[PDB]
Amino acid sequence: PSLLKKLLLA
Amino acid sequence: DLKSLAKRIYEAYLKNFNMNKVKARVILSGPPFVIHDMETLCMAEKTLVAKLVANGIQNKEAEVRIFHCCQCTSVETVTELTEFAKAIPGFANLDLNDQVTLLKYGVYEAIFAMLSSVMNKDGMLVAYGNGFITREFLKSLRKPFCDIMEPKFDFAMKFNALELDDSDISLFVAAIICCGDRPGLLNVGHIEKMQEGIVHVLRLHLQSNHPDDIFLFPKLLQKMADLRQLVTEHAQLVQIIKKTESDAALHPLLQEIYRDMY
Ligand SMILES: CC(C)(Sc1ccc(CCN(CCCCC2CCCCC2)C(=O)NC2CCCCC2)cc1)C(=O)O
Repeated sequence: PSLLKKLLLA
Repeated sequence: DLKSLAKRIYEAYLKNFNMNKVKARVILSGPPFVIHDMETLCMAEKTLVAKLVANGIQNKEAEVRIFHCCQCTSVETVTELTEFAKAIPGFANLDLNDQVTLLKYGVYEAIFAMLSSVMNKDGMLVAYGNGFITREFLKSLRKPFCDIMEPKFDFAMKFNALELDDSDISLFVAAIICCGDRPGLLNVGHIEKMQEGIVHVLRLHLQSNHPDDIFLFPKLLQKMADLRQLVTEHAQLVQIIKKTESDAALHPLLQEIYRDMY
């Protein structure tokens, strides 16, 4: 779960 | 309607970016604090990034302190770009992994395009509109740090001569993000179709908003290609810094964006 994907899921 | 696509994208841009071109020009016309030498750099640090030098890392070289502040700004801008992307009609219907890929390759092209809105020939507005760093001061930094911003000023001076407004730039940034030729996309066709819609709206919008410049659309296609090259070169310099500079460690999010990029 990359940090970019984390931002997208925020 | 395509007019609705253009307005929705513009509204998403006004909502999600703290700095826009009208605001920046209002400030850049006249009171941001001017950073033009080491004395004023240190003063600005104590007023605008107090925690950074509360102790702190202020025994690190000025160039390294500036680089850290720049990284923090980029981390913030990636968040704003991600929220903007999520508001581009159709982007949220893409595969989540494709959404990651589009952001990964598009963010720095979008950053350097948007940086133009805060630059003039003498310097750039920074720190949420509260500082202004001179172009000459940045050129005066020791190598390699003096080599980061100058190509971006060169890009910005020509980009700014196109006299775009935020309604144009919002569509241009959307076009940069929704790019079907990024490496590793899963659903290229769906992304190309989405890109085609945004580019179609961009072409029509420029015809309406810039009736005086019959070549503005192909000029902007060329600017997109110029930005890809600018980003490739920028990433190469970032790698020189990460390799030769011990105090210049990259924030994990930026490391992730740069990894396996170019
Ligand atoms: C960080 C790398 C590794 S290199 C890099 C990348 C980008 C930049 C431009 C950062 N910046 C000056 C931020 C200057 C902060 C200021 C420094 C002096 C003390 C007071 C605070 C700025 O204003 N950016 C805008 C944000 C509004 C939207 C457009 C972009 C500089 C270096 C990266 O690749 O990310």
